[PDB]
Amino acid sequence: AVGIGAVF
Amino acid sequence: DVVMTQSPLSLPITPGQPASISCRSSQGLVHWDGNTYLSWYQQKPGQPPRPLIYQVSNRYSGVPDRFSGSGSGTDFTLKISRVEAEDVGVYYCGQGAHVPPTFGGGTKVEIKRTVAAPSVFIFPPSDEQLKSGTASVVCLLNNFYPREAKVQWKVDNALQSGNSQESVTEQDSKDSTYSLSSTLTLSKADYEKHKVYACEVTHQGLSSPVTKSFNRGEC
Amino acid sequence: QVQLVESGGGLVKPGGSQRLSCVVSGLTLSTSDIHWVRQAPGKGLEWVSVISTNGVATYYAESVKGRFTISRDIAKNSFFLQMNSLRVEDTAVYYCTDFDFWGQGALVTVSSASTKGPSVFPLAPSSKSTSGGTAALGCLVKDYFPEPVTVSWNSGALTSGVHTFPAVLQSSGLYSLSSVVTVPSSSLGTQTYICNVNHKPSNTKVDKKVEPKSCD
Repeated sequence: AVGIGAVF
Repeated sequence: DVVMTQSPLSLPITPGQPASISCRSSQGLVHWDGNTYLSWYQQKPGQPPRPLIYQVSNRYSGVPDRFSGSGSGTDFTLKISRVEAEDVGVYYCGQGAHVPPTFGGGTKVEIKRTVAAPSVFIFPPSDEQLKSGTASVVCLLNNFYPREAKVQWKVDNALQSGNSQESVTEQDSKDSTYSLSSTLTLSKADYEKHKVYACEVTHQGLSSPVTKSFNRGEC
Repeated sequence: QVQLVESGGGLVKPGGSQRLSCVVSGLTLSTSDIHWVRQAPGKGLEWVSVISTNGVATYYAESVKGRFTISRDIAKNSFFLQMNSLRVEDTAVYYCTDFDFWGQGALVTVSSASTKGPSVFPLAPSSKSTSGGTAALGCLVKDYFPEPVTVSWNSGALTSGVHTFPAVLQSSGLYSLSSVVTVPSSSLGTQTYICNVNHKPSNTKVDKKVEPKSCD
């Protein structure tokens, strides 16, 4: 997604 | 959690005029991947949020160029260079850099237009409902502006209290008007006890109140 | 195109369970985490949960930890929110989203009240519902629970001039709403007007012909 960063 | 503070809460605006919405975060919004994840959304009644802006200043595809995003650090702004009537709705900022993702509280964009008096209509209870055992009288105020309107129910010319309920539509996306439904609820016995049923409407667009009425059992 | 199709919403007792599903088509699931975000009636947006592209990392809002579980079946491109021990404050429209794209939403209502289907009554155009060369007509959808009902006119062919009002909660604890339309009064008698009412929670579908009346 471009609106939110990846979660870890 | 990142607190997102949006300002103003309400933004009435005439089409053709500019609008500016502020969003302030309690922390920086730079993700490990290097991007700044601040988004803006538009939401119309009964619809999911429509993403307008991602990463501070980038428009999602098809979003008109009258929408623009700017800012940095903890301070961000959505601007509508010239508002259109179709822009009515609630706007949200949101951050996507830190878990949990959080959103501002919303800004309600309301469209200003010329005064428009309601058209008033009244509906007796249907025969089917009367067979059912209750009576609902419906008064409709159609396509008016501004939103403030007063409806009074009169039964045999006696003012009613506590036996009616109102509902107002959201502002129309094309003509920026409101409509209002008022229902007076009586037992069928009480309904048959009386003759004249009247809905009296006051509104800025009416130089004098407008009453619509009918006689039960009559034409 | 991208579509996130949700299902599983409805009425639940406090302490009960619901399972929401989200079927994703057109979105590259290897590069977008899938989230659930909810919105209580009249309120703002609150993030609920996330599952990572790698299918292992999950996170939850504090208010639902221990009660909600997010999962997926990647082979069917499907994502799920299992909602246990539900509370009245969990009542909301729930969206599956990757933040770029949003599902249509699924309303979950948590209440001690019971399902009740509506009665549908005509609001017939008459002299007292005429103004100039235009007439108003409609349908009254009375005494139902829970939300929502949908109303269309002429199977969706009639949209111009339609106003479907927000439901009001009556003192009985049941909802009631009206849907109206204004039309040229010269069309009454040749144009047929039918309101199509659906209350899915109670399996109620009604198509009511609204006929003009010279006298009521």
